[PDB]
Formats: sequence, structure tokens, C-alpha cells
Amino acid sequence: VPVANFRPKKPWDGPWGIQISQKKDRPFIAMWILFPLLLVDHLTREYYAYWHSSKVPVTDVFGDF
Amino acid sequence: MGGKASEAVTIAFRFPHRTTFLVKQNVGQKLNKGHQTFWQLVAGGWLFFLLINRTSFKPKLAAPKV
Amino acid sequence: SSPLVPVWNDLRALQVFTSQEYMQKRGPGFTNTLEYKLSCLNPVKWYDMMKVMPGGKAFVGTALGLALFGGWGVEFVKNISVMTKEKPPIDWNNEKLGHLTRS
Amino acid sequence: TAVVKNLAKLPAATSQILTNVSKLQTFHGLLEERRDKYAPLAYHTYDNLKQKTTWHPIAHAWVDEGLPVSKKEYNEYCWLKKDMQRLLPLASPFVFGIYGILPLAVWLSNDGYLPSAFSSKKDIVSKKLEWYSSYGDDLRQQVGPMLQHRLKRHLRGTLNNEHRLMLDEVTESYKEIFYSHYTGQLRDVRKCAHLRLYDGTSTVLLLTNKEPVELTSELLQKWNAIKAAKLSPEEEKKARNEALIEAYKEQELHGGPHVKHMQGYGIPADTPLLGENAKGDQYTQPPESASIPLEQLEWTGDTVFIPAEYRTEMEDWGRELTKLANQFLLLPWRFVSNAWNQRRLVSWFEEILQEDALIAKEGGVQALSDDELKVALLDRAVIRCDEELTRGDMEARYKEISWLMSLRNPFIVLAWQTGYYRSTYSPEDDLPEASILPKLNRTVLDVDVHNELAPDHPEKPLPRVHPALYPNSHLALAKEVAVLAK
Amino acid sequence: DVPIEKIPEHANVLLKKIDACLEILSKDIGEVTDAEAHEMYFETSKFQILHIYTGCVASFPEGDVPPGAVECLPGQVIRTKVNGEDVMLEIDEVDPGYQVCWFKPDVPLPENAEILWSYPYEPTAALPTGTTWEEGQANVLIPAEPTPEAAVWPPTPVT
Amino acid sequence: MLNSNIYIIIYGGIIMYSIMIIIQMFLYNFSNKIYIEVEINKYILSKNNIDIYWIICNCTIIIIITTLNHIINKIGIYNMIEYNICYWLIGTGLGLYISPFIVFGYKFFVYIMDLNNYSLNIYHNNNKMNDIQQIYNGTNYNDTMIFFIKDINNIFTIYRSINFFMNWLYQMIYYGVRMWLVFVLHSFSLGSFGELITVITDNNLIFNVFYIGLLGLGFILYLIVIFYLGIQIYVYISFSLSFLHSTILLFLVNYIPHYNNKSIFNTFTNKSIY
Amino acid sequence: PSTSPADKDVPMSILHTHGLSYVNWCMSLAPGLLVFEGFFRARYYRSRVPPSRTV
Amino acid sequence: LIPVSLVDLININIIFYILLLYTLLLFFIPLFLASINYTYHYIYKYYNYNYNFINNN
Ligand SMILES: CCCCCCCCCCCCO[C@@H]1O[C@H](CO)[C@@H](O[C@H]2O[C@H](CO)[C@@H](O)[C@H](O)[C@H]2O)[C@H](O)[C@H]1O
Repeated sequence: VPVANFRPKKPWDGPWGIQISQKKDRPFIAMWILFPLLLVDHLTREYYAYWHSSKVPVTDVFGDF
Repeated sequence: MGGKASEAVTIAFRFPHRTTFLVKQNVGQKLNKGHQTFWQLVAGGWLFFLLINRTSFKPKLAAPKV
Repeated sequence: SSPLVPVWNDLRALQVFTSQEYMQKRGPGFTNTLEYKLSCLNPVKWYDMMKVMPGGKAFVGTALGLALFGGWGVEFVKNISVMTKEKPPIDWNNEKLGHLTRS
Repeated sequence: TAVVKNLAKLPAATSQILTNVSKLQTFHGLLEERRDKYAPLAYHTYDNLKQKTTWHPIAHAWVDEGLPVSKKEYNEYCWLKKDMQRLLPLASPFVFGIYGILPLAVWLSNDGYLPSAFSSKKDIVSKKLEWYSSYGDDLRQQVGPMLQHRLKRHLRGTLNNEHRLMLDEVTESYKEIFYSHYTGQLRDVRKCAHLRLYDGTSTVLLLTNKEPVELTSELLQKWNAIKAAKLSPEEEKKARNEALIEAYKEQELHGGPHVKHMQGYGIPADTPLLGENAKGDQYTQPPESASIPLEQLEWTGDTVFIPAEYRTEMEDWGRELTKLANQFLLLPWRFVSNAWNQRRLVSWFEEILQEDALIAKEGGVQALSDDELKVALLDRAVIRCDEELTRGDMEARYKEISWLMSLRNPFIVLAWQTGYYRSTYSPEDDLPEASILPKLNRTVLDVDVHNELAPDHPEKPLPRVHPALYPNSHLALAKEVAVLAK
Repeated sequence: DVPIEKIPEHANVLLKKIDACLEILSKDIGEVTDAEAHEMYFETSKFQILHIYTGCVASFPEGDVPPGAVECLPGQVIRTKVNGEDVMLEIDEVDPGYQVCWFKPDVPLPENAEILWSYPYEPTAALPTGTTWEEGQANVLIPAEPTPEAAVWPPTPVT
Repeated sequence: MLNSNIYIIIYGGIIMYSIMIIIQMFLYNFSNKIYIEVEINKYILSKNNIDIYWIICNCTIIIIITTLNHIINKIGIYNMIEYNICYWLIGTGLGLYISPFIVFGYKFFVYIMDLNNYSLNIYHNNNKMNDIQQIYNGTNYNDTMIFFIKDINNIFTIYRSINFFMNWLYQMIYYGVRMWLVFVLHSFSLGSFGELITVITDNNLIFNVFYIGLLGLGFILYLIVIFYLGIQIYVYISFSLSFLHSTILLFLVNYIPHYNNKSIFNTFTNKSIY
Repeated sequence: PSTSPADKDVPMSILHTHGLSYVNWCMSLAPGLLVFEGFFRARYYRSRVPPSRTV
Repeated sequence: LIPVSLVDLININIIFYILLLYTLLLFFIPLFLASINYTYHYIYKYYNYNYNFINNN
């Protein structure tokens, strides 16, 4: 006879603890990919308008134009 | 500008009364209910009101007679 | 807030307790008067005594008062600073433009 | 799949659905015909904020003691009410359109969403047991613990305010009720009843032609004695009014009713005379009934129940705790106010009490079968189908929750019920090992209800005394002894 | 169906189980001693680390410093080899009216100096030997670590 | 064409600058949690404490993070965001303004809709005529011929109900504007002094030297900036919460004394009598 | 529609930069990072003491 | 000065900043809640029901 208040795991018991850890440390991993991307996005950037600029960069979002 | 809670009564001062469940002995008051055909006539009057206020869409009036 | 708050509280208590004193003085018999019999058929009294009822009836009464009369009140408040102002004549529509034969 | 498997029987199910609707209509007509002449009027009452109705079983859950109905017939009534609740997705095409058939497909996918007609079984007991073991125990087993936690955190409060909100005398009982899945020891229902110490004294004011009088055990005993004597009404009312004036004098000597000195309630004094209406020293104006002599004190037939639930009241529970209680009891909960879910809970409670009354009329629990008792305990939400208990344990569990629901308090009922739904899963396969002792067995005798139990002092818990060790236990338990030996 | 004599067998079984548990759980992991885990404790010292393998260390009264001597103030970390053991010495609470300095062989010692510990002459050696602290040269104190009484649960009496 | 109504949206560097603010919250890990716990338990006691607490935690930690990125991570928007009025009015003040209305919105709404039925509040209201006036006439006051002016009455009573919720908005706006002005004017004045000193030294190259020191001046200015802005942020938070207490949370003071129960093991019921 | 004009494409060279003053560089708060990186590293890695033997 | 401007009062760029910030906050709430308290360890370790037996003799 088995011990009481014990059972096998089920899908609604959620993920295991190791899986919760693997979920937690994904932002910490993407940090290493995004902070260099932040610095590159700032460094490889160019201003959009000048005193001589006859045009300004336009971005049609929905292709209506 | 404007008032404060310190200058006003509370949500416990207003609504200070807790709940009390009233009960009354049954003498037979909710017996021998009349007007057994009331809801039939009410539904009839409701449907009559809907019929007199009904208007079907007649697109044939837009036909190119000209 | 102002320091006149206790003054206004005294005046409110005065009018309230004097009205209650009046009701005590006149005593019973109000239901036999004509005022009560008209208030029984008066919609202002129905609305005013339904406001304080429970079941969201305070919200219902306030929102109904808003939807009915408070819009006109907002317009009135907007028009208080419009009544004194010079306005031009109304360009009344000639009701000639718009007619067109069907085809 | 199950979609086509249920579509195959969908034609054969409509006839059974309509037959069940006819049975429900007849049964409700009969029951309401009885209720409209024997039951009192429980008036609707609004919460402290006075915007939504509030409901309590003491006033609204009435038990027809003398209901000429079989227990299985009442089970059919309740189960078909739930089937009427489950038939609601049939309205989706009639409100959304021809594309409102995919909701009906989702409805027909799972058999647990469906009513009785889609089941192959015939007996109502086997059908209910199938539905539970397939869908209902699993749905309840994933709401039980989080409801237990919400009840805990409702008592102890949020954000580290236990020193301001909890009581230091109910502490050991609280621990035994909420942390018995740590020890593995059984629980005593009286320790769950100790949770009512958070509340005040529940009172019952009888309204008379002069003043309200607080009901007591003595007055109730006298009224039961007079009712049992079966006297003429001219003597019955006289004795009732004699006891009433006696109790009135008793409470007037006590210092008035308990309600006078309770925050949130109160009895007004005589009204004041304002200004010139004040006649010298008489600053008051007594009511009309002061003219009536005290010897003419008669009961109006009106009653006011006051639970005085300052921490337990269902109003203060919240949006989440009520929904989770209805999930745990397998009731409808979505997209409704807490007042409507309160009414649903009170109706379930009334059903369980009526079922208890009919079982007691039919000869208690022992007259029932094993499957019937299993289904009853599933309805009471004290058993999960992955336990396989004994008959004595099932009977003791039923007795426990029956006495606990006799007190008419959903909070302690849920606290008791949720303790039987704390199951764990091990990360290893070898562990837990196969036990060596037999299964846990009990009897109706092991439940101590006929004896009082004082609250254990904090950090000074006392052991559990069996009822048999008490004096005259063979005399007190003689009814249960005769029922078990027979 | 369970007599009372069969109970102590079950009790023996459970005692065996809990003893197999407690003999493991009685063990605990001590403090970490890996130098790679604590090298930054020395990196972050208020003074740079002295990799000392030559010369001598001497205590002499406070005042003028001999030119060429490396002061060893409180907080100074010194990587050395002592009796074949690579070690780090952290200076703590030098006595008053006195100071400690590393004197390379090129540096002449002053008067009234006391050689606390010295190194041998091994210029051709690739792996230096370091020092040899004899009994009486250095008083090394091992912590006592008095193991207190094992927490015993009170046995209740049975008449 | 006629139907084409065209609108221009000014879009810049938002995505990559906003991601790292949330990503830093795992590093900070709510260091202000203890302070806000202490303050909330000082100012209010209810079951819904945790809600408002969490809200305030989020707002405050966002403020702190933005401030530190404004001091250290100087790129693009992180410099302007504290010098801009929209951030100080909507990114910090609006959340704190709507937080109690989101936690205790039920009670406040019911209170307001009851205050539209304006009436005089009596302590120990054992009066009977008060009740008859409140039911029959609707109010203690005389409501004769106010329907004649009901159109204004509605809105005026509405303001009369929210007048004790309006100073919270006023204080939030005031302290947001204060923080904006503080940051902007102090930065501008400091930069102006720097530019005048550099003009003096460029015109006098005997002085165009690191006259205080390369690190001395920088460390001192770092300390000055961080100390001043820490004082200002502590002020804005402490005052926001103290005024939250004194303006909105004194409404919710409902102290219940503990009453001992006696009828634990027996309850009177409808079946006990009927 | 989407555009990518040539006005934004301009010559770039570090030689054309005006630069910063000594005061502006001190106000740039780089020297504070320079000090406080080492400060916080020292505090963190010095809070955790290792075992030792007292000589 | 530049920040003294009515254009910077309802700046849509900062409104987008706030939008993206709090959408990401909402996405990452269940990871912020993943800190462990050791209170139930204490309750398990220190909760000791009365284990004494009844003995009439
Ligand atoms: C206890 C001290 C009491 C005295 C208080 C003195 C006022 C101090 C105000 C501190 C706040 C000033 O805020 C600070 O302003 C400076 C000056 O623009 C900004 O500095 C920035 O702009 C300057 C202006 O040229 C650039 O040169 C510099 O490279 C850049 O960092 C800082 O990024 C900002 O943090």
C-alpha cells in the first residue's frame, strides 16, 4: 500500500523547478545580447535632419502611400 | 486647492450599518395568486408593440425606374 | 480648506435641526394634507427618494440626472461667458442647395 | 474522437434531455408548493456598502424536515439543475449566428462539460461518479490548495500585519487545521470550529410588539418543550409570551441585548425633542408602544439573525476567494458578482443540508451503499478519487462535515474541506516507498462532537482524548453503537 | 488483523530508516577554501600584492625608513611559500612604536632590527623554496573549534 | 484626395532603450520594498495593502532606474527623460494618482455616489426626523424647488463629492512640476557656470589647466549631483506617500474591535424556531 | 512611402569635432564611474572573508 | 529653453516609451515573483504536534 497525500505528477502541476530556473535565466542571457546591441544601435546611428536637408526620412507603416 | 480626507467623514462613518437578516413567519400570504393569464397577455402586448414598430427594409424602392 | 468650515457646519446644523423641529411641531397628519397627496404623484419626489435607495440606485439617479439635465447645465456654464460677448448674425440656410433629381 | 463519439449519440440525447426537463419541472412544482406554505420569508439584505445583496445560510438555506422525497430523487433534482446550467452553450448560435457552432463543438469535445444524456451509464449514482472521476475531482484538486492559501491569507492578512490581525488563542487550532499535511495526523472538527472566535457572538432577535428580545438556549428549550407538549394555541401562546416576558426581564437585568454595545449595530434610544419642543426636563419622546402594558408582550412572528461575522463574512471575502470557492465546489463562477456566487453557494449549502435530512430519515449513512457514500462525499468535497478509503473512514468524514455544516458557516466548511486536497508529487521513482502499515480506518465513534473542547493555548497543545475514555461513553454512544452493531 | 506484538518490528524498521537518514544529514559542507574563489579578496586589498620570495622581513622601531625597504602596513598582502605551502599573509595590527619592512639583499639593514623571517639564497632555482618557520620562530594558532554537545531530544518517561 | 486625412507621428529610439529598463529590474530586485512596506503599514491597514504596495514599488523602482540611467547611461532619451515634463506628469505622477482608485475604487466610487445625495453627517445619529427627511425628502436639507435648477445641481454635487479627492491630483501635479523644474534649472545653471568658467580660461590660457584636478572635481561633482538628486527623489516619494495618506487613505480607517464569541459549537437557525 | 534620402548621409570625421572642456569632462561623470566601480567591487569582494590561521 | 515647450507635454515618443516599458513589465511580472521565502521551511521544521499518549493508570 502506498503513502497517503502522494501521487504522480500531472500536466496541471506546472513545470519542474529546474524548468522554472531555465525560464528565469533567459532574460539574464538576452541581456548579454541586447546591451551590445544597444551600444551598436547608438553608435551606428545617424541624425535624420539638418539645416540643409530638403527631405526627412519617412516610414509608411501600412503602405497607404 | 481642493479638500482632503482629513477634512471629511470616512467610508466607515458613511455606511456604518452592518448586515442583519430579517425573517418573517409564513402565515399563507404567498398563496392563492390570481391573474393566471397575465404573462400571456403581457407577451402578446409586447409582440404587438414590436409588430407595430417593425419596419422591413425595402431596397426595391431604389430600383432604377428612371 | 477655509477656516469657516465650523461656521458652515453650525449653519447647516441650524437649518437641519430647525426643519426637524418644525416637523415635530406640526406632528402627525401630514399624509392627510394636499402636499403629500401631490408628492405621491410628483416625479421629482419619486426620483429624489429613489436616489437614496440601495442596489446602485444612487449611481443610477446621479447618472440619470447627468444624462438628462447635467448636459444642459454644462452648456449653460459654457454659455455664461458667451452671453456678454459680441456675436455675428446667424447665416440662416437658404435651403436651396442639395436638391437633385434622381436617376 | 470524443467529438464524433458524442455526435453519434446527440440524436438519442434530446429525448432524454426533454424527459429530464419534464421531471425537473414536476419536482420543482412540488417542492415550491411545499416551500410556499411551510417556509418563512428570508428578506433580501444588502452588504455594508449597500449596493449588492448578501446571503447567509441561517436565513436563506431552509430545510424541509418532513419532505416526502427519496434521496435518489433529490440527487436527480440537483444533478439535472446542473445539467440545465451545462446546457447554456446551446444559446451561442442563437446569439452569434451560424458561426456560433464552434463553441458548441468545444462544448461537445470534452464529456465533462456535458449533461447526463451524453453518458452511457444509467443510474444517477454511477453517472455522477463517472463524471467526477473523469473531470470533477481533477478540476477541484487544482483549486483546493490555492483556496486554502487564500483563506489563510484572509485570516492573517497581507503585508506582514499578523500581529495586528490574528488572535493568539486560535493559533494552535489554526496550525492543526492548515498544516496537517505536514504532520500526517488527523484533525478534530472542534479545532476548525474554534475559527469562529475571530467573529462575534451570533444572535437572534425576536421582534415583539414592544421591544426586541435576544434568544437564548433557555428560551429555546422552553419553546421546544411547549411545542412538544402539543397544547391548545390559547395555552401555547400564553406560555410563549410568559417565557418571552421572563427573558425580557432577564436581559433587562443583564443590561439590554448584546447588540447595543457592538460596533456596526445598535438600538436607538428614545428620540430627542428639539428646541422649544423640549418640555423642560423631558428631553425625550418615547414610542407609541410605551403605552402598551408589558403583560401584553406578544411575539410578532418576525426574527432577525445577526451572525456578527466581522472577519468571516462573505461580503469582505473578495472577488477572488468567492470565485475560488465556487470552483472548488464545482459551481458557476465566471463573469458574475460575488452576490450571485454567494447565492449559488448558499443554494448548494441548502441542498447538502436537505440531503443530510433525507439521509437521516432514510436511516443514516449505514443504510447507503459504498458507491452512494463515495458520491455523497464527493458532493461534500472531502474525498478525492485517488484515496480509496474504508467505509468507516467515509462515514466518519461524512459525520464530521455534516456537523460542521450544521453550524452554517462556509469559511470553516472550506477550511475543513481543503485539508483533504493537499497532495504532493515526488521527484524520484523509488521514493515514496511502499508502506508497511494497513490503510487508515476509523469509525463513527472516533468523532467527538458531544463534548466541548477548549482552545489550546499557544505553543501548549494538548493530546487528543478518544470519546471512549470519557465517563458514561457507553451510554452517550449507545445510539451509534446500536446503529453500527446492527 | 494487526496484533500488538508486531508493532516493535515496524518500529525497528523505521528506526533503521531514520538512522540511515540522519547519518547522512548529520554531515554538512564546511567553508570553501579554494583560493580561486577568494583571489579577489586579495585583489581588492588596499595595497598591491607582494610576491616575496627573496631577502628578509624585519621589524624595527618607527621613524625614518631605510631607503630601499618596502613597508608592510596593515592590509598588506604577501604571496609567499612557507614550508612548501604557497600562502598569502595579510598584515593585521602591527604593534606601536614599530614597523615591518621587506629588505631585499641589496638593501642594508638598520640597527636594532629583528629578522622575523628570512629567505635563502637560490638565484639559479626556478621554483623557490621560501621559508621554514621553526618552533619558536612563529606562534601559529589553530582555532580550537570546540564541538558542542550534540542536540539530543528529551526521552519522555514511561512507567 | 478628400478622404485622406494624414497624421505625422514623430518616432525615435524607444524599443532598445525601454527594454533595458525592465531588464534591470531583475538586478535591482526591488531594493525599496522594505521602505515601502514600512510606510504602507504606517499609513493603512487592510487586506488590499499588497496591491497598492506592489504598485508603488513598481513606480518608485522605475523612477530610480530612470534616474540612474540618466546619471550614468547617457544616451539619447535617458538624458532628456528627466528634463521633460511629460515624464514627470504621466510616467511618475499619473500612476501614483490612479493607484488608490485602482485598489479601493469600489469603496471610493460608492462613497462618491452616496455624496451626490448630499446630507449632513450626524455623530450618534439616534434621530428619527433625520431618517424621515433622508427618505422622504432625500436629504436633511430643504430640497424644495431645487428641481427648478437641477441642471447645475448635478454637476455641482459631483464636484462636491470629488472635492476631497481633488487635492491629491493637485499635489501630484505640483510635485511633478517641482521635480521637472529642479532637474532642468539645476542642470542649466551648472552648465552655464561651466561654460563661463571655460570662457575665462580659454581667454586666459595660464588658467586653462586642470587646476582642481582631473578626478577631484569630477568626484566632487558626482557626489554633489547624486546627493542632491537622492534628496529630491526621497522628498518626492516621502511627500507623495504622506499626502496619499493625509488626503485619500484616512477615508478607509475602519477599526473593528475584537469581540469574544461564546456560541461556537451551536448556532441558532431558521429551523431552530420554524 | 518609405524613403532613405541622401541628405542624412554626410561626411564623418573625428577631426571636425569641437570637443569638450575640462569642466564638461568632469561633469560627464566618467571619473565617478572610475572611482565607484573599484569601490563597489572592493566592498562586495571584501565582505566575504575566507578562513585563515592567526600567526 | 527646449524643455519649456507645449510639444513636450503630450510627447507621443515618451508615451510609446511608457507603453513598451509597462507591456514588458507585464510580460516579466511572473519572473519578478520568483523569489523564495523560507517561512514554510521554518513551519515544517518547528511545528510539533503533541505526541504524548493517554495513560489512565
Ligand atoms: C550638496 C550640494 C548642494 C549644491 C547643489 C548644487 C546644484 C547641483 C545640481 C546637480 C544636478 C545637475 O545635474 C547634472 O547637470 C549636468 C550639467 O549639465 C549634466 O551634465 C551633462 O551636461 C553637461 C553640460 O555641459 C555636459 O558638459 C556633461 O558632459 C554632461 O554630463 C549631468 O548629467 C546632470 O546630472
